[PDB]
Amino acid sequence: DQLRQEAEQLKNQIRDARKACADATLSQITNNIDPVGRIQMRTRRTLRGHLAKIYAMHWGTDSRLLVSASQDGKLIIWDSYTTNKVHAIPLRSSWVMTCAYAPSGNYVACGGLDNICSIYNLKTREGNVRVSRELAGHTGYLSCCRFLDDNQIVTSSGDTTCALWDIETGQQTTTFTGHTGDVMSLSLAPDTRLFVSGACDASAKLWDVREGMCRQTFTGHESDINAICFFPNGNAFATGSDDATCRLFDLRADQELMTYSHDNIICGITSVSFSKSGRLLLAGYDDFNCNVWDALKADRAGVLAGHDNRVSCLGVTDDGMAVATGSWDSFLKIWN
Amino acid sequence: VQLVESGGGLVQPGGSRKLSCSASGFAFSSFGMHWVRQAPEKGLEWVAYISSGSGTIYYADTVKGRFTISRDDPKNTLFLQMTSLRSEDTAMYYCVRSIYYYGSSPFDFWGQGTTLTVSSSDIVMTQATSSVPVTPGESVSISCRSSKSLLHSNGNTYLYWFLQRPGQSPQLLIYRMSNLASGVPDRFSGSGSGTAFTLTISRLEAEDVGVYYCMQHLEYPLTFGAGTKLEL
Amino acid sequence: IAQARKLVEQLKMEANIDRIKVSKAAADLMAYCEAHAKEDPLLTPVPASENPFR
Amino acid sequence: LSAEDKAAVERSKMIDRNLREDGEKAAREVKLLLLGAGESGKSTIVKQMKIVKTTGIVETHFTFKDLHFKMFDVGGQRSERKKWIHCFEGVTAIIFCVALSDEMNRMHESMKLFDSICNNKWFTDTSIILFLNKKDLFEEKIKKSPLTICYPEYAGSNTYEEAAAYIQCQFEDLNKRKDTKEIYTHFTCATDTKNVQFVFDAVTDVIIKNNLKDCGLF
Amino acid sequence: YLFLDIITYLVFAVTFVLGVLGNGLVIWVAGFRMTHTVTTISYLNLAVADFCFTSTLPFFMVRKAMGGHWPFGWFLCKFVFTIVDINLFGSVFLIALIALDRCVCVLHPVWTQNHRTVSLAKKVIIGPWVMALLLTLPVIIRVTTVPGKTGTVACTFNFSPWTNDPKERINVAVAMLTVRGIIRFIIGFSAPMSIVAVSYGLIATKIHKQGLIKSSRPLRVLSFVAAAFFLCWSPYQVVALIATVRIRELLQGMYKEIGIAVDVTSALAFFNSCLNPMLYVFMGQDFRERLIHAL
Ligand SMILES: CC(C)CCC[C@@H](C)[C@H]1CC[C@H]2[C@@H]3CC=C4C[C@@H](O)CC[C@]4(C)[C@H]3CC[C@]12C
Ligand SMILES: CC(C)CCC[C@@H](C)[C@H]1CC[C@H]2[C@@H]3CC=C4C[C@@H](O)CC[C@]4(C)[C@H]3CC[C@]12C
Repeated sequence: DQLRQEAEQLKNQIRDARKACADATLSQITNNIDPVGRIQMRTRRTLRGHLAKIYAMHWGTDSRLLVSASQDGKLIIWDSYTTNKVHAIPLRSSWVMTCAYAPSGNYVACGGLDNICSIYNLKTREGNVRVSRELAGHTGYLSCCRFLDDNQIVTSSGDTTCALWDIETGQQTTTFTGHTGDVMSLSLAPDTRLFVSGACDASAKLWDVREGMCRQTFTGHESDINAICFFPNGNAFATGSDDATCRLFDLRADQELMTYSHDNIICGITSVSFSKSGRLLLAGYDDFNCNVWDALKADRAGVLAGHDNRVSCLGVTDDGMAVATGSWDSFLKIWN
Repeated sequence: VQLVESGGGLVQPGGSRKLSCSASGFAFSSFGMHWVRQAPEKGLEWVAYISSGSGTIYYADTVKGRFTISRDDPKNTLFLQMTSLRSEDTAMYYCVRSIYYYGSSPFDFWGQGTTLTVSSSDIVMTQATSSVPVTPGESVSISCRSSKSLLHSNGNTYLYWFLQRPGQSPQLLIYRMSNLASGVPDRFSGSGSGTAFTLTISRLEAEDVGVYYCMQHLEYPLTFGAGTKLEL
Repeated sequence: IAQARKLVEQLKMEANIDRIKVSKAAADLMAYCEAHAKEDPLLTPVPASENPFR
Repeated sequence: LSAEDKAAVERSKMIDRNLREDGEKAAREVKLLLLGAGESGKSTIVKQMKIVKTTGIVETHFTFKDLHFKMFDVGGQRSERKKWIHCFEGVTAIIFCVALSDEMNRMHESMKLFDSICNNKWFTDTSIILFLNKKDLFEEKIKKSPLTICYPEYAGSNTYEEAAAYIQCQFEDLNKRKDTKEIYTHFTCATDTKNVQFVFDAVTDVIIKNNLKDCGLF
Repeated sequence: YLFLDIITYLVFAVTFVLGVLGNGLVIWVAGFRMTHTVTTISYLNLAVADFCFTSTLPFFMVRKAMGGHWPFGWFLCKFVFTIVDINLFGSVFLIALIALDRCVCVLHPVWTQNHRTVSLAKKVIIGPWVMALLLTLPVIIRVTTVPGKTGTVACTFNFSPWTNDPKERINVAVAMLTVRGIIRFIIGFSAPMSIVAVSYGLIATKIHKQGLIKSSRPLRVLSFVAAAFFLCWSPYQVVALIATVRIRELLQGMYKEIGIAVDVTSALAFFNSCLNPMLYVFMGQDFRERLIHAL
């Protein structure tokens, strides 16, 4: 087909332009900066109330409350200062794979292997926790869901498309298509304007929330992309693959910046998060550990090893105080 | 939400009487329950506490050993049994609910009260002013004082501002000195520190006329004290 | 069939993106990291007086 | 100390009690995961048990001889199995359905799927129950057509019993760890008591083996 | 006869050291660095009992050393004897309970799926301890120190402290000590031995009837456990019964052979508390890898 050859020529032109726009890599610029050595963190608290594997976790906006999702059909809200249980919500479908906490603190969303995203309201006048909405319309499993303004929620599924829903009416306001494989994770921008998503076909796409069209795409990996997160500046992001490699992509340069890998590590990443200053990059691995990389030099700076199974979820507070990790051993851990 | 109670009336000295408080419209089995009485022409005073799950019960030093509180979850009814009534126990009673977790708001709904006529170390808090003459459209302030400091090591004080407009039950205005309760106009505000507290109102209408009470929740027993009165 | 035109249009709309040099991105990232260094409670540990955990 | 936090601690303790009770109530049910090929009698097997929204996973709940069975049918997913298959790491048993009525080389792709699911890195120590269900018309198929089309190396008679045994051993030879797993085989039909009793016996056997492995004696 | 002294001293020393280290490792592993299940609860309780008993050993070691003198105080006399007796009874009953647990968990797989919760485990585990305390009450009551009218003191039973007349003293002493002896060969030996034997025989019969053998490991482990328990606790009970037969003569002091046999068999019996953790907890592979990973 002539269109296939035209597409190949256009891709070659894009690659040539990307190469031409390049310069000396980030290593040359950051060679002379001071490093940070032995970033040692010790477990402060230990939240033990779950009875099965733990698949998701999200920090509250006040940096004190958090929510965790288990496979026994439980969504638990923890107070991170006294290790107390504020709420324990039982779920209709035990096969969950994600959770989110509203930026105002009123709603919590959970989804999973039943093609439905449930939304629960916390502050009612009867004292209990009621289910507020049940968004349905996806064909594959829900992989990750995030809140925007307590009325709009963006979800990602395992059917190559990710949707944007208006909660009050209950229907897909917008749909985003363009991946070939499953979509595994997404992270909203700090200003909630754009958002990136990683797919199970070794590509990451940047979408504009309004007007609903794919803006950019990046391809540097060799296997599935299993986690993704925005740099706090909002002008870069970090992708964690399934072949023991992390990468830092730039929106404006539209190509790769640096890669984080080691010969000793051969497992697959499961979560990625940053620090308030954008200097430390955490990474939850599959070999029971949790590495802490110096994002400006690629040299490893610390190890968090306290878990008896693979670490599945990882998060950092808004003010930058603590770090929460959660694994398949049914224990969360707060590090500081 | 409804917390309607019954059982009062005319009794004799040395008798006994049972009060019942039927709750409908909320998850009754997750709320701690208080009783609060009020004598004619006087202020509010705490009576009794039963927690959620009946694992903790508190009484007042003036009625300990004479009153007994209990709850029934499947029937959703709060019972209070009274023995050896004396002439001092003539008053009108309120059934109150409260739920404690992080960021909650206790004392958020009071009942309607029932009358009871019988024929014939603790923290003390003072509202020196008894009445204030006001006209609508202006701004007013009310002050409350306590013997010891209410600030705790956690960092949150325990002060509650209630309003009682005439002919009705009290209503929660402010909890923990700075948090506005749900369904409350933004005009009301609270501030203060240590042992001095101030509740301010920016504008006054015909709905903001009544008595104002301050309470502390730092330790049991709970002490209200007399209340400032506003009128036009 | 009909996917080729969509793919070609998407690639064409991606073609006209204006880009900056990599050194600019590196300098911007370094500047951002330097600017907010002090307010990071994980790079430089804070004394146990202000630490909410123990 | 604590002033108003004691009520919060009481709330937390009651919550912990409720979670422990719910967990110990929910950890008494035998988990079975159902797998098969296209129209391979999965619906018939599901219906034969004693016994819109949520299109993905269909959970069936039944009870036989004081044992509470819970079966997950996940055939209506249509996505990569390698991304969500580890959720079922703790299932007690795996039921597999195969239609013996072989027409376009369905046996080869069924064998491929069985090889992929039997040797997975997650499903070690998990026994596999196997049903060969479409046996009513298998004799008609073999008398009207020979089995050498599916297996050119086949060098046996065209009788029902020998062909059935050959297919059964062909499927059972895909196992790699003959010492860890234990494949059970069954030829099911319009009969019901046989199916439920076979599932019950296999579940009892694997339960006994798991108890022995737990108590150190294994 | 001189050889027996070295034998008993060496047995006491090795039992002390090996038992205390083994039980410490078992309590540390099964108490904190492992989640709690029914088997872990049972192993934890057995480890606690054996640890206390094997820790209370050096007082025996020094009481035999002096010659019969009891240099320590009356309070230590009472406390040590109470602790030792209650811990021995608890250990024996816990072994019997573990054997019964395994037998039920293998013979009835349907029942243990529905009614084998940690709540039931914690509800039933207080039986052995209560029984041990109720059976060791006489040691709390009537055991005391007494001068021997020569310059030595004995931590022993004073059944008749009111009088000092030899006739009724001997009568009540032999009566109470014979009823004690009869409780020990009916409660501390016969029931746990019979339960262990019956349970493991039923397990072996079921295994060889249904055919679950991928190896000989279950039979080897069962044989090891049963044989170790029997060889540890048989001779002491036999010689104690023999002594109780001729106890009235023994108080007059002519059966010195029984006097030394009782203590040597007592040391051989006390060796079981040393043997228990290796046979019960570390025989499982998972615990071995857990301990290796922990240290
Ligand atoms: C030496 C003799 C006299 C006294 C022995 C006391 C010690 C060794 C015994 C007595 C009570 C035992 C504790 C009883 C209860 C538990 C709670 C459990 O979750 C961990 C083990 C633990 C903590 C035990 C540890 C060992 C223990 C503390
Ligand atoms: C030493 C003699 C005199 C008394 C022995 C008392 C102690 C050692 C015994 C009696 C009650 C036992 C406890 C009973 C219940 C449980 C709860 C379980 O989750 C952990 C083990 C644990 C905590 C046991 C530990 C050991 C224990 C505390």
